[PDB]
Amino acid sequence: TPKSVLPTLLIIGIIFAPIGALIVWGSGKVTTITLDYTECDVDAPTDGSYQAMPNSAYQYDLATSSSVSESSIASPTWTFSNDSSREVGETARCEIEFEVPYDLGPGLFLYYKLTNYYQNHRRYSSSFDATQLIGDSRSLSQINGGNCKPITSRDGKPYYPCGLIANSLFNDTFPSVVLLNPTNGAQNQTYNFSESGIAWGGIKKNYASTLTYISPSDVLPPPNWALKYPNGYVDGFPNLREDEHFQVWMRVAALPTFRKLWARNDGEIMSQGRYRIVANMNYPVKQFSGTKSIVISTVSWIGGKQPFLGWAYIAAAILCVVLAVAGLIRHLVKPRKLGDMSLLSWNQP
Amino acid sequence: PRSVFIFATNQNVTSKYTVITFIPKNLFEQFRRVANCFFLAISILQFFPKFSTISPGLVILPLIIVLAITALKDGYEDIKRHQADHRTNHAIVHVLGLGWHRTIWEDVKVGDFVKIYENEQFPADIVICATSEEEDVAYIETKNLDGETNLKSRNGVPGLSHLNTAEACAKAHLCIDLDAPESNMFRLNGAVINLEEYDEDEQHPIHPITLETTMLRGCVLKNTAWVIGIIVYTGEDTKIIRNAGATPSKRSKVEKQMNPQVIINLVILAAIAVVCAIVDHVNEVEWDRQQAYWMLFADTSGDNPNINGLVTFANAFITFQNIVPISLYISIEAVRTIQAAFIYWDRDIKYKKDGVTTRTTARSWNLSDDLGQIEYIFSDKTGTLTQNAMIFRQCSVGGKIYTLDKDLEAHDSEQSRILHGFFAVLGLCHTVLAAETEPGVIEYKAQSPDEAALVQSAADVGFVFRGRDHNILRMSTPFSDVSDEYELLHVLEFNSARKRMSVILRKLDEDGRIFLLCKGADNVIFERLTKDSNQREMREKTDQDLQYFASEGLRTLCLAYRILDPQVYEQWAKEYHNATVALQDREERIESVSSSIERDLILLGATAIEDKLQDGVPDTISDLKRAGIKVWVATGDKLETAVAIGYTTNLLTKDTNLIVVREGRHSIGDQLREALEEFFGEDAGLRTTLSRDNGTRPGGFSLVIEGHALAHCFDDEETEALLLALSTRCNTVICCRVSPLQKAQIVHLIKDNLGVMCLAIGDGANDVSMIQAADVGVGISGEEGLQAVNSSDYAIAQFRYLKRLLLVHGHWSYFRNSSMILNFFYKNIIGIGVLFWFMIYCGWSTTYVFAYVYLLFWNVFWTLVPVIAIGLFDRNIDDETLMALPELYRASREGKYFGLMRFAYYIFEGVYQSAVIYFFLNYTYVTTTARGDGYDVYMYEMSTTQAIGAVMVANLFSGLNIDAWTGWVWFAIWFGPFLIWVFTAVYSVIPPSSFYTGVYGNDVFLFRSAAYWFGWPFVTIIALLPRYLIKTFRQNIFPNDVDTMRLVRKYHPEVDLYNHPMLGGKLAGFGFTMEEGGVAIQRMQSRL
Ligand SMILES: *[C@@H]1O[C@H](CO)[C@@H](O[C@@H]2O[C@H](CO)[C@@H](O[C@@H]3O[C@H](CO[C@H]4O[C@H](CO)[C@@H](O[C@H]5O[C@H](CO)[C@@H](O)[C@H](O)[C@@H]5O)[C@H](O)[C@@H]4O)[C@@H](O)[C@H](O[C@H]4O[C@H](CO)[C@@H](O)[C@H](O)[C@@H]4O)[C@@H]3O)[C@H](O)[C@H]2NC(C)=O)[C@H](O)[C@H]1NC(C)=O
Ligand SMILES: C[C@H](C/C=C/C=C/CC/C=C/C=C\CCC(C)(C)C)[C@@H](O)[C@H](O)[C@H](O)[C@@H](O)[C@@H](O)[C@@H]1OC(=O)[C@H](O)[C@H]1O
Ligand SMILES: *[C@@H]1O[C@H](CO)[C@@H](O[C@@H]2O[C@H](CO)[C@@H](O)[C@H](O)[C@H]2NC(C)=O)[C@H](O)[C@H]1NC(C)=O
Ligand SMILES: *[C@@H]1O[C@H](CO)[C@@H](O[C@@H]2O[C@H](CO)[C@@H](O)[C@H](O)[C@H]2NC(C)=O)[C@H](O)[C@H]1NC(C)=O
Ligand SMILES: *[C@@H]1O[C@H](CO)[C@@H](O)[C@H](O)[C@H]1NC(C)=O
Ligand code: BEF
Ligand SMILES: [Mg+2]
Repeated sequence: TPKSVLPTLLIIGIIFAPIGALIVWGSGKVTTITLDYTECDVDAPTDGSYQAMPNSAYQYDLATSSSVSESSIASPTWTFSNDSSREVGETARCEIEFEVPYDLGPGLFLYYKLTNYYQNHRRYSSSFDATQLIGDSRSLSQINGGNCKPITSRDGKPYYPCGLIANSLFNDTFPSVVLLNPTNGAQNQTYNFSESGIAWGGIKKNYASTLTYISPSDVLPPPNWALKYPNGYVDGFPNLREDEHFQVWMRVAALPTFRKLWARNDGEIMSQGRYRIVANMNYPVKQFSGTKSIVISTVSWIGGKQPFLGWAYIAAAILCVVLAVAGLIRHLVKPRKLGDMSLLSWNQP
Repeated sequence: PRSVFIFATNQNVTSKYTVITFIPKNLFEQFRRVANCFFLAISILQFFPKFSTISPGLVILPLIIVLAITALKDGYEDIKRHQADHRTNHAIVHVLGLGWHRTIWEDVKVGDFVKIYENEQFPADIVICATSEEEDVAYIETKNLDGETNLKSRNGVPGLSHLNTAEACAKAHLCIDLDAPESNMFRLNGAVINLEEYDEDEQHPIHPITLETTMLRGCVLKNTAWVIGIIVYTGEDTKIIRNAGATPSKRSKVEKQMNPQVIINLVILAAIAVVCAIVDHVNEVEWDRQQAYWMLFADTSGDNPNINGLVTFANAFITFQNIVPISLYISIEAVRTIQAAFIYWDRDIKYKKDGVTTRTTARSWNLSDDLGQIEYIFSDKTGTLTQNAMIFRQCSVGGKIYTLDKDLEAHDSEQSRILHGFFAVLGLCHTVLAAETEPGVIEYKAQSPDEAALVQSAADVGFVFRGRDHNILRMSTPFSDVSDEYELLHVLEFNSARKRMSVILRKLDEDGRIFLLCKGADNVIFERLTKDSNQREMREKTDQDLQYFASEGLRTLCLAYRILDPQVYEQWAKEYHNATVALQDREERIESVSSSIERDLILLGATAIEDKLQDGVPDTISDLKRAGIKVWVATGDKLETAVAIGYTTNLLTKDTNLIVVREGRHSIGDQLREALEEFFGEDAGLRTTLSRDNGTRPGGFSLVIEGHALAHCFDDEETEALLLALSTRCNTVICCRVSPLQKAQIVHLIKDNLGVMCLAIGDGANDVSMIQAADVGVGISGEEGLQAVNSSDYAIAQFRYLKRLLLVHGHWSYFRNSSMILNFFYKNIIGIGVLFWFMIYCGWSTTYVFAYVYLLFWNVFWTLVPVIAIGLFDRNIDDETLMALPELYRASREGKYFGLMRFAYYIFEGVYQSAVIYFFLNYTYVTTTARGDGYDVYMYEMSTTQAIGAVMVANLFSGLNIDAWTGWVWFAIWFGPFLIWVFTAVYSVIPPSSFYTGVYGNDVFLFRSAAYWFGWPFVTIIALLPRYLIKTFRQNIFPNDVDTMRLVRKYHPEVDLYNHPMLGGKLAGFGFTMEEGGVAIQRMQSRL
């Protein structure tokens, strides 16, 4: 039997090693820039100047082919401005200037990372009404008794969209990413991140553009959407189908530390230089010891930068080779005859 | 008492359930499984609106299905029992109604008048009233212990006067004084009194009723003419039913061992729930102090913490309910039913004799795995190890053996004269009646099988017995029609230690020679001869011949001869007549008379009768003893017959020393203690139990104990402990003359003091009680009322069928059931473990990582067929090897296939594999997109990858755990994962308009992702590598007998199992039956 076991271990190792090497190579072909702007409210200058961000507020994950080092890149700088004369959703702005060490090929994606955000909690994970979202006819009793608890209705007017997931929509935007030192002339060049296509095309069908059974004045906006819809849905129902940030948010994340796509670019190259990114800080996460970050990453054949599977394959291959070598040594030392009869119970002293 | 005038209803009622009360008792016996209580609690909890997941009806549906399936199983079993009982309570018995009308065995209360004719059973206990032969005597048969035809004399004065039906109608002789119904089969009392009968004092005479007058229920098989009687002690007060017992609800040892495993799983689930509740409560209090987005609006009476901690407790019990799956018991029941069907359909345990076929039927559809753990077998002797057929085999005439007589009979040789005398003694010294219904046949109706066989052999090989048409006997020698006068009988009836029987006779010819013909045992007759020198030589030759007869195994009678002179004949006739009326010590007087007449005899030869056992019994017993099963004999027959059968069945080998314990002189406990001290004194472990003749050659010890000694042992406790020690320290124990209750007591003694599994096999009411008292009861179908068959769990027709049944079916069933249960627990632990390992990362909120469809169909679709295939078709070794090598039964008998250690190994394997799956795939999916399209990683991508990996791992683990392999194994193992893959492919394209489905687009997020395609195979390989290595190294380093034999058969098919130096070449008297007084005594009065 071990004659059919040792070659199995050798084959497993010899097949696993190339797969792990390929996964590691693909992960190393990816560049990730992380910018933690959670503490920009209090730790950033408010006079218009730029101060270097703390070493724990940013993390560069450079490609294996990069000729520069992590410490060689200049530290990003940030500034804060909280002015009440701007429109709602853009009063507080955090402008972060960061350097891209090398040209990042087409396929640049912009994410926001939330830490200590338990979307997988039982109360939150199921706090939505798919029947109401799809546009079907739901009565007050049905929505009250549905899975949308505890945000179901008030004063006889149901919430649309109801539930904890919709109420906690991430209302922090990153409107502009601008290059500060363009080589091709001009004072600055705006990197055109597009908010279209950030969600798969089938997520739209889960939601309806409008409701044909309740007038907009008979629907209450979610409690945390009050600052966005002060007097309610006075301009028609929100188009939950044509907006993709809502669809991205509604997809429950597996872990408390998760990244959700916010704008993308698929046909431009981020040239080497210094880029300024503006974040409209509107979603507080400091209350529950949470942090919000900005993640800019490319994509390889495996997706993001995660070489864990490749190293697991390599370790498995090494373990299998060691076990096969030990088994071969043991078999050569004391080879045993298969199907003997001297070790039976009756054929022993 | 009764005092019936011309009580207990009727019917055997062997049905466990009743139409009125079936649901309650069935539900109780189903809820004796603990897991059913847990399922009911979970369903009741889910009835509440807060904990509802799908619907109350669909939640209750699995439990209702389990209950309905088990109820239908039990109902089919009890319907078979009802049919078997109705075959008994709808026979034909003629009861008076001025004619004898047919009845149905039910319209028969105490009283009545029953005519039973010949060769049919009794409806209840009756009191003899009249019979057609003489003195109103009748005859009985076996099935109530013993193996000879008994006799019942008369009722005394009520005898006669009732020949026709009109006398029965016109007479109201009743008001019997019947005592209380007792289980003992040796005591009855009463008095007919009669309504119209007066003595000299104008009082109604008392007519005692004893056992010699009554005849019990279920055992007559009457061998005489019609008999009329009065039904008394009818119904459940009969001896047979009272000695029987209520039908038990037997359960396999595997279920009794499964209960602690279910309790352990429930404790683990409770610990998980407690940890989840505590951590969730602390986290929710913290997240409510600082208003998190997932804890908003937590101020109501049902959504605040504390209440949320209790809700998390309940949701933890609901989420991990598969740690004790409900599909486990349905699968177990179906597999056990199909195993019973396999037992039924086996053609090697199917009997076909005289045009009727008797398959082996499993009365209890469970207990199949119980057959594989048998350590003690308690077997009846008569009808189970014997065919109840006596065949004459060899005869010794002086010096010459026979196995030629016509050539020998030269009418001039002295050997011819001795042969003539021998056959005359054989054919004339007999209390046998000859019937002239058909000329030439000369039907012989004998009271003993030995006498019938001897007379038939004498007729077939010469001297034919004509009959007793008058007081003068006749004989048919093959020369002419001779006849000789019949003098006074001198039958000792094999009683009062008189192992002999003599018949004084006379010759009708002018010679008028008085000759005494005597037959008896070896020692008595040999010591009872006149040996000067020539009879000494004849005696030594006959002793050598009889030793030869006993060596092969035969029952031997020594014939004798004597010529009485007329003077001594008349003197002894006068002495016998005087001693006939002696009042005090009449037995002593007749013993002295017998000694006086038997003063000198001339030897004629000896016989040799074989008690034919069932075919294959010695080989079956040898194979069972090789397998390690200790076989005992519990029989109601006498000690001599039991020990002879034990010698002939290889139960008692020639190298065993017999410890015979019987009541007499020394006390039973003292006898056991002395036997232990004198035969097992050099035992270290004996002293732990000590804290309070005859034999052949050293090399082993066997115990023979009678019923009275067993009663004295069971009365107290010290004697019971001594008996247990001696019986466990002996090879085999033969229990002779035991009541049904004593058989049950022996079985209970072993099963309770030792705790070992027991099997009981027999074909009678005593066997009925013994069968009900054991773990597995086996009945033998022999057209003997079918009572043992009706009360058993398995019905076989031969002992060798028991041998195969155990060795192959029990071993296979135990192996399959153990593997199936362990794999079921393993796969459910895999699913629950993936859920739990996610619960580590979710804040312990009891949330399903998987989409609920993947957990809902975990046992219905993903993992069902590998478990069913293991439970039905898995074979550890082929049946030829198991039949050829009974020593392979050790693993099944010692319980090395099912236990807590194997359960723990499978549980921890599942825990480790689930940890590998979840953790590796989680750290794989800790990324931004997992594909080149940039779309985020949401929970259900990782969940579906983990679910597919878990299904693959579970199915391939079950596949690795199968010794046999064919196409069907591949079909099952890849039918599970095929179903999950196709379901993931199709379910993820259902548009949201048709159904929400929760996982729309996973066919794009998984089948186009490197994470999925490189995570599920890596997870599978890493999870299954330890099992593969462990199995290989266990089979190649620490191998069992079964594994080694499987390798030998696979690689060396040319090895002959039966005759191989290391495999097969190592292989690893007197008897006579008599009625013991009665009609023979009444024969003396008639011939006086
Ligand atoms: C971007 O998004 C973020 C979050 O997604 C937005 O921030 C949220 O904005 C909401 C709207 O302004 C805030 O809700 C309001 O909060 C005030 C005061 O807060 C306290 O109020 C109560 C104490 O006085 C009490 O309220 C309940 O809180 C929980 C549920 O909310 C319950 O469990 C609890 O038991 C209380 O019953 C809390 O202590 C709060 O801390 C309230 O007064 C407001 O109430 C008014 O509006 C509601 C609407 O439905 C109405 O019923 C009331 O009658 C009243 O008129 C309102 O709830 C929210 O606190 C805030 N969250 C955070 C974390 O900042 C942000 O505005 C948004 N920005 C943009 C630009 O879009
Ligand atoms: C219809 C099916 C089950 C069918 C039962 C009917 C069976 C007929 C005979 C029994 C067959 C089963 C296995 C044996 C296969 C052979 C008959 C041996 C070929 C489902 O309807 C069943 O109900 C599912 O098994 C689940 O619904 C349930 O078992 C689920 O398990 C769990 O863990 C959940 O708590 C419970 O929801
Ligand atoms: C930007 O400034 C506004 C007001 O200048 C802040 O809003 C106030 O936040 C405090 C928090 O302590 C509350 O007590 C007040 O009720 C809020 N409103 C007003 C009118 O003062 C806002 O939080 C600032 N944005 C930040 C810090 O990111
Ligand atoms: C983002 O889009 C803008 C507008 O389409 C681009 O700006 C143009 O860049 C070209 C290249 O030098 C100039 O000739 C045009 O005059 C610019 N137009 C305006 C309105 O400024 C910009 O280059 C794009 N960014 C990237 C990285 O391709
Ligand atoms: C880019 O340049 C234009 C014109 O020079 C200016 O109006 C705009 O504010 C700049 N954007 C920045 C510096 O982010
Ligand atoms: F042969 Be048993 F004693 F019925
Ligand atoms: Mg019997």
